[PDB]
Amino acid sequence: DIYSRLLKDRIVLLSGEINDSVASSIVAQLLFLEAEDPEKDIGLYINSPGGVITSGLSIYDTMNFIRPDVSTICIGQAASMGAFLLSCGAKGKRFSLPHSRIMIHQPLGGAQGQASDIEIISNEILRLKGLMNSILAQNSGQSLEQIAKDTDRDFYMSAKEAKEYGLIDKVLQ
Amino acid sequence: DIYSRLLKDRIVLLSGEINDSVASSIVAQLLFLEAEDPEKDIGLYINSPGGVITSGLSIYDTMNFIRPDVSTICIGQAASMGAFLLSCGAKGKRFSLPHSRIMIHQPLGGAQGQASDIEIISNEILRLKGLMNSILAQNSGQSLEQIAKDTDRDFYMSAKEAKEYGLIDKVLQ
Amino acid sequence: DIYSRLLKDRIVLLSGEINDSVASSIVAQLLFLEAEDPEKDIGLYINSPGGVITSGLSIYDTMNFIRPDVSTICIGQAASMGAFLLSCGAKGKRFSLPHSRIMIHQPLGGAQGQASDIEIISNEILRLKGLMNSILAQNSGQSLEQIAKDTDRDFYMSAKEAKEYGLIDKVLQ
Amino acid sequence: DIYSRLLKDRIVLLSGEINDSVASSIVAQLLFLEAEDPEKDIGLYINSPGGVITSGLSIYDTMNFIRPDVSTICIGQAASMGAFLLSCGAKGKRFSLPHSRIMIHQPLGGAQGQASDIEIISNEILRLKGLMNSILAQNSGQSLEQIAKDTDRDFYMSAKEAKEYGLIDKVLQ
Amino acid sequence: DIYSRLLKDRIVLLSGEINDSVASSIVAQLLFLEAEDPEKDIGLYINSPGGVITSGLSIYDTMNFIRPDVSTICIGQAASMGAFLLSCGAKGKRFSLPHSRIMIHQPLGGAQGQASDIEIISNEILRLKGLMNSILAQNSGQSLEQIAKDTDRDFYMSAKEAKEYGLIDKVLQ
Amino acid sequence: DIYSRLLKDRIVLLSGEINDSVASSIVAQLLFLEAEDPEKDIGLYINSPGGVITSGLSIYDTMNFIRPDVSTICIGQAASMGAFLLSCGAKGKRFSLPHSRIMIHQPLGGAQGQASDIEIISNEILRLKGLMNSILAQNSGQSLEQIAKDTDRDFYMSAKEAKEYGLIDKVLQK
Amino acid sequence: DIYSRLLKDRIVLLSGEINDSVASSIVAQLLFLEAEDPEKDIGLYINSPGGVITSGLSIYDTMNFIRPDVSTICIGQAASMGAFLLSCGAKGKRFSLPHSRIMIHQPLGGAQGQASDIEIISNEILRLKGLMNSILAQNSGQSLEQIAKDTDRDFYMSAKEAKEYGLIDKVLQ
Amino acid sequence: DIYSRLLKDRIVLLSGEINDSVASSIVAQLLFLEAEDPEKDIGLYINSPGGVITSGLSIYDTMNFIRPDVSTICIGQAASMGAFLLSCGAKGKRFSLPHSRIMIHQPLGGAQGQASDIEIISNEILRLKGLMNSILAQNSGQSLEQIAKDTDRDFYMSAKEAKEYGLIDKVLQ
Amino acid sequence: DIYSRLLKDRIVLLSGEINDSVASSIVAQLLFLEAEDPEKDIGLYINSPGGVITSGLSIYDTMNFIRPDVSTICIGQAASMGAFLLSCGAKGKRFSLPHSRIMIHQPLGGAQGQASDIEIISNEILRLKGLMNSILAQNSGQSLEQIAKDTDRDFYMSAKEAKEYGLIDKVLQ
Amino acid sequence: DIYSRLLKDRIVLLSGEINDSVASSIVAQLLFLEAEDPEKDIGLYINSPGGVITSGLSIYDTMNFIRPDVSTICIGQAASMGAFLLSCGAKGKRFSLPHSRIMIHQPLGGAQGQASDIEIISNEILRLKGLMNSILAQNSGQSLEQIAKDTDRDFYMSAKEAKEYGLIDKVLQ
Amino acid sequence: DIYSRLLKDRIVLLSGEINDSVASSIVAQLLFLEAEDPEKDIGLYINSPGGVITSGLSIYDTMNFIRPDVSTICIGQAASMGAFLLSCGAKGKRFSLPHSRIMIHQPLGGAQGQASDIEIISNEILRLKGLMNSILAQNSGQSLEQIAKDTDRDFYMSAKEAKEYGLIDKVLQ
Amino acid sequence: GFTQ
Amino acid sequence: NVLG
Amino acid sequence: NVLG
Amino acid sequence: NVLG
Amino acid sequence: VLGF
Amino acid sequence: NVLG
Repeated sequence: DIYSRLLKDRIVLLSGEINDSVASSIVAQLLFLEAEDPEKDIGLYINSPGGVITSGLSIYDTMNFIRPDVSTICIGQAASMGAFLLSCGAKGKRFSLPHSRIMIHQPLGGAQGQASDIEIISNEILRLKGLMNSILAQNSGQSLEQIAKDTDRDFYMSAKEAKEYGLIDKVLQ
Repeated sequence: DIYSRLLKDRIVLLSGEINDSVASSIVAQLLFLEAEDPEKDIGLYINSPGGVITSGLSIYDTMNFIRPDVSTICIGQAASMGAFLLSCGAKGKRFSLPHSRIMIHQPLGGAQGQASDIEIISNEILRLKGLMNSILAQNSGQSLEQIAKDTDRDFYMSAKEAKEYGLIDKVLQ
Repeated sequence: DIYSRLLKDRIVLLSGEINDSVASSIVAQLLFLEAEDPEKDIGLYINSPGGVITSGLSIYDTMNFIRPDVSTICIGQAASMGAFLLSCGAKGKRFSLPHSRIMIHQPLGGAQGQASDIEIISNEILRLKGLMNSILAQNSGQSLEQIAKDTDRDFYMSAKEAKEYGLIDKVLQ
Repeated sequence: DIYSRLLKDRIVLLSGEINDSVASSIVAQLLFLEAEDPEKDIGLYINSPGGVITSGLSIYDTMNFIRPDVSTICIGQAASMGAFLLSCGAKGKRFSLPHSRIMIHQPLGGAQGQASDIEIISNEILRLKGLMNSILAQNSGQSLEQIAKDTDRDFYMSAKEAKEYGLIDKVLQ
Repeated sequence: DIYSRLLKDRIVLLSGEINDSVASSIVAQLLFLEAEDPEKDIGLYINSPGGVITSGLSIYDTMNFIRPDVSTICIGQAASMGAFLLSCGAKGKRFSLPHSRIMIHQPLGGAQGQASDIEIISNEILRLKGLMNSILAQNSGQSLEQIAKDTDRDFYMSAKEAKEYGLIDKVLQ
Repeated sequence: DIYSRLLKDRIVLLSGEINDSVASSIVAQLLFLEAEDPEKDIGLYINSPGGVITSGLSIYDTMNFIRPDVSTICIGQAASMGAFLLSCGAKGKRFSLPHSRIMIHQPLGGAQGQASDIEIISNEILRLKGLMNSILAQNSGQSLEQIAKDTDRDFYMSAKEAKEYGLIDKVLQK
Repeated sequence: DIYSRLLKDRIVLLSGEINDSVASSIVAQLLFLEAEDPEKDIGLYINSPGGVITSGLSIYDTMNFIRPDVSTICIGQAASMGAFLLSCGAKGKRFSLPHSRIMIHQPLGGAQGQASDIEIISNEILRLKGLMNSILAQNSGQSLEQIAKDTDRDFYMSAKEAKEYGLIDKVLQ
Repeated sequence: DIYSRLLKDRIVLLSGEINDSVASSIVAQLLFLEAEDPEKDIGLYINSPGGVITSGLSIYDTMNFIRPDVSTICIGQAASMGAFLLSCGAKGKRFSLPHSRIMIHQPLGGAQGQASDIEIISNEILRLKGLMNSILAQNSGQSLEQIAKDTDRDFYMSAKEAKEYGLIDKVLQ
Repeated sequence: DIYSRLLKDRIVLLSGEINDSVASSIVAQLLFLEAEDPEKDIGLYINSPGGVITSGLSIYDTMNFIRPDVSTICIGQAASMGAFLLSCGAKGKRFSLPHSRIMIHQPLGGAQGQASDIEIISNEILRLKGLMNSILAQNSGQSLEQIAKDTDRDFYMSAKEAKEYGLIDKVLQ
Repeated sequence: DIYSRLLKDRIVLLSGEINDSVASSIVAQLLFLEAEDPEKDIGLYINSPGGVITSGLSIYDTMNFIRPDVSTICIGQAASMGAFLLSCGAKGKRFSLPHSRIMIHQPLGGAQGQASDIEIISNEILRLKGLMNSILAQNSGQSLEQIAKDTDRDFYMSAKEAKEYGLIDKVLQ
Repeated sequence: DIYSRLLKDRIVLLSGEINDSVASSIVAQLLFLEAEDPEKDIGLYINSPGGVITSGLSIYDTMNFIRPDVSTICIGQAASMGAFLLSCGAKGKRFSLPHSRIMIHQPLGGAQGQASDIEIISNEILRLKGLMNSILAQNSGQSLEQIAKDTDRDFYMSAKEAKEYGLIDKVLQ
Repeated sequence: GFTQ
Repeated sequence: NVLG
Repeated sequence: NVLG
Repeated sequence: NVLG
Repeated sequence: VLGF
Repeated sequence: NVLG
């Protein structure tokens, strides 16, 4: 398994849409690598257009749950949850290749049913929106107010602008 | 045309799902009758499962917009917007047949997209929820809080119970 | 126009499935025939496998809403809500052709959602079960108990079996 | 496999919706783990939106049927049956990561056919409803009417709020 | 025909979504009425959720193209292009019934193909966005800045609020 | 009937996409009016996104065929074959309400099968492209290299710009 | 209708895909005009892409069966069976408008099943191919060998070329 | 793989419809048994309803291509190209089990498009008709015209009848 | 593995439709068989109806890319691109079994969109058609003009005819 | 494993459509080949019609990211994103087999929603168009404005022309 | 593999519908068992609702073809072709479990097309019908007339009843 | 079928 | 179309 | 058909 | 679900 | 794609 | 997701 071989070197690839099965895989590899060597860094390459929030946070937490530093490297693109995850990399160890594309935005979703259920779902999505912008501000050094304003609609950035924005630490030349 | 023959006696039949097309049709019959003679009562027979809220409100308002007193008679059933309309009939002229079923509940709906857009839709639906609740409370003499609590979930009742609640005036025999 | 010419003679056909639109067509005809002559009898020929309960009750209540006697004539068949309406004809005027078949049973339906809602729907379908068992009983010399037992499942009868059971008054020949 | 490499460490991952197939896999892993060392603890990581109740109940009853303690760790989310299972963890060993969401609600279902059969389903659903809330009160410390009142409509909460509510014992900060 | 009879009283009625087919019927009736009498006012009742931009424009211009004053009356609702047309009525003759809801927003559309073809569609929709915002600011008395601000997302408002925003002149009690 | 009635006033309405069934109706009404009075002008109201080239040309050729002058009025929009037809109205009789949108482009089509068949189609659509860039040039007063350049991709214009451009003669205002 | 008023001026409009249904209408119109003035000319306007071969032949044969002369005018386009019927017009009375398009080609068809049946069908399509090309040869003056060559694949021509070719007598202006 | 084991015993199974994929698998096995031992016999068991002509022809030819004698045994059925292949087995080594049925016929196919393309396909399939009728007579001893006559329509026959016809050499009792 | 085993003897099978998938697999096998021995001959057996042109050319160039002689053997059929590849076999080593069928033709494809794009596609496909008629003429010793003429439509031929035409060198009897 | 084996010889195959999944495979194969030996050339064979731009750039950056030179060889075709990667190989090592085709064009995409969102997407696809024409001019030696003009529409060319354009360095005769 | 394991004990499982694919896996298994030991009994457990005729016929013939006695054992059920095969087990070793069902009937099939072909298909199934009946007769001791009439329609029977009829020899306890 |  |  |  |  |  |  060309991927298992890379896992052998502490490299994990998070490619494509983020859902529960994709999150469980990433989380499983994250636990496996902490068991092998709790002290060596982990390289998490990201090329994701985003995905399910709770699945994404699942990866977010675990990253900060195990002992090893998890570096993030953006290849191709890091959109939505992908971007969020890219920004959660070990401070100082979050990178991006020269021509990557990073995009952050507000949560997407839907509700159907009684006014009460719609209201409840509406509130929860607002909970997530606030929660994620907040973590975004902390990771980039940007203010919550600024994150909220910039993510109202799809905000695209080049790798260089992503560094300048604080979502990432360095661009590999 | 029979349905047309009944319009001649000032009888309008509202049956089935309520939407813009059906609503327009009723409205046209209300306006026409008014033109014919603005003082003669009108009989609005209602057998409806409910439907589109803005569609129902157009019917509601047109019944009060015109000169003729619009008597409502519930046959088969009058649920949701159907029951709302039945209760908007002319005071003391809101009837129902002995074996009719009447049901009132909170609005139903859906929303999809950005958290921002979902919220605004949630607010708009909660606006109709409160607007219609206040109207049912007013129409029945019932309290707002009492109306709200009873329409949290589908609230069914007999023609006789409907009269007691204050939704109709008399049950015919 | 056929069906129309038969209306000038005061006969209305309830043929096929029963739903709001079919009902509206029937009550409209009943209302029209009354305006015409609140005296002469009305022949309600029935060949139906049944339909939506509330749709049926609206025909029922209307039958006994107008002044002219509503006699029913069963041709082909009267199953479920069909047999119900048959038995609701003017006591003494409920007929049936020799080879027709009658069938009575309990209500059918469905419920989806939260347990709280399924319970409400379930309670309402049961409320309609008892309601029709009672009316059915009264329309025949049967007891509420005898009806509740024979309708638990499809109960097919012949015309003569229908006369003796008490659903129709006589079988023409 | 990688999940297998984790099974050796008595770690079991429960991801996605719960059904017979998924449950079956969990039970087998629980049976295996204790049939490998009835003393060492088991770690049940959960990221699920819920699913079939009887499927969930088989997992629950197994977690207690075996001997080793089955601690529960919530990553990403634990909703409905997912949340139920999380709370069923070895008293004192129910954990959750920082940004995991937890959600409780009443059961959902359906029923079609004769009123008798709908009533039987409605009753069975209300039964499992009572059983669920009952077991929930015992796991959290909340009262039975407190739980019943809170599980009417989806009730979302942060890991922190779940620790306070008593569904979990600690949040791995 | 009921609708055709109201047309005789110079009433048109929009109702339903707006597309080329619907617009052409409206225009025809407007031109027709002008032929029958270029001095007598016209009552265009609107209950619409909106529709194709250019289709609505054809109605807007035909209104200002003919001699008779075209009053507008919102029943049920007037959203998107529906609200635009409501505000375009003859000054002093733009009305609504008490419970109608009015909603304005920005354009919605689609594009696919070469980056060049997409820039062209995006540009064209932007041109339509500015055109309608100015006309809308022009019909209500609001400044272009305020309209652009309030229509960025769905802006729902009652008939009263719509009157106070300048969209309509009076609300018939 | 609302449309039959307006037809009694020499008003013809072209609404929606153009296809054989729609052009046939338009031609039928055009021929009819000339049989009523081959002298009085005709009012062709257009609100269309375009359609089948062939079907558009039948309408166009019939407009010039009959004797009556055919004035065109654009309401809503006139795109592709719609703007082409609008620009074919009797010179000085081409109009547009103030908020209409006019759009012109090159033709669209499909092609499948053997290379030989694709070439035939390719050539036949190019022939139609050149023929219409000529009719447009002729109707607007623009050069043939200008029509070619502007119609390479979708070219949107407001009523005023369409007049400046030459596709219409006057923008009727409120 | 409009088409029925042109049928009063000896005008027939053959538009769209030719098939048994349409040919029956064209035919009936010709027979009808046969009934009326059997010496007056007929104006058959053609805007067709082609159609069922046999269907087209029913129109061709009928044109030559009735006594009235059938003038054919090509508006829009005349391709395949339509170019065929256009060329069958009365000698000297076959026209086209300046911008039409005329296209001729060989029959198209299909066959499935046993080798024997495919050969049977192949022979028939070949026969029809020979018949058609033969009539096109007579009609235009071209030779058999020449028509077979040009009709091998789609042959598109302007109104002028169509004249030079012999399919059309004159081009109106 | 069970089939793989039987392959070591030089047995090959041809079951179901023949197509390129299935044909190529048979060819590959025949080339493998060839390379394994070019002197020993190969056993081709056939149970097929037939299939693609060229696919069968590649098997027929590969059968005579390689050195090993290829016996054929019909089990179940050998119809169309299936019977054809059976008769292509090595002389004196064409077998069948007692209750197996053998059926022969003429080729089946399809043609769609211009008359010229249908002709080409028609000729090609007939060529394949004559070609295989030949090999059939050769293999059967039967004469061409007789084979031609008997394959006009599905010719069904018993194992004995296939033997008497010359398709099979012996019926393994 | 059957194919893996024949690959050992340098036998590569090209069966069925040709697209990028099968092309990259044949390409790989050929690259493999060159690193195993750049001297020994390779036997490429072709049973194909054709496929994607570029996919096909990938095989042709690879055949000439490597040093080993790539002999071609036709079993079943070789049509279009299949026949093309067959004819591209090492000079002197292009074979075919006795009952195989070879068919050559011109390229097929499609174009949709703006005149300019259809035109670009039409020129590309024609350029491809020229390219292959050239190679096809070069391989069979025919005039570029002859191939274009003979391949205007489907040209079928037996193994024998194929050799006489120059597409192959010998027919292994 | 045919593909795995070629991998051991530092051969990577890029065939068919390019998407996140396929990109993740190539990236992984490149990372591996670097760990394996950071100083040996790697050969990337490309036969692709193109695909997702970001997926395409992930490969591009990775190619430059790693230490080993990555030579590119076009075999079937390198269209769009495929032609882009081809031109991205190490200078002096960009090859193509004769008969391969190269095609470069501008990016393609789609957008739905509010004018604001369509504007955001259009600008973004335009950022990517400029970014790619830019690198394309840097790889070929062409001026940016020249790449922008010949790329406006699909630009097809042979290996030789591609070589003169500067997309590759040599055609492997 | 559980199934392969039971194969070492000479146990074959024929469960589910019978078709060529399933028949082939069975024939193969039998052929293999006779290889591994042409003298030891084979255990054929049957639970099938039946299937294709020639498919079961190949299984039946293979059973008497090999040297080993094939003992048939019915579990669950044996119907149509399944019952047929059960009765074809080695005399004295045709078994069935206590609660299995056995059913026999005449063959099912279909024809479509010309009457010549329909006739041909008809009497072909009549042939297979006769063959089957007769084989059942001589397997059960029943007369052809008895069998023929008992299979005119579905004939279900229990295990002990199956012994009485002669389809099986013993019912294991 | 047969179309011209 | 484009609705706004 | 052919549009544009 | 909820897409972040 | 374009085929042969 | 856009195609290059």
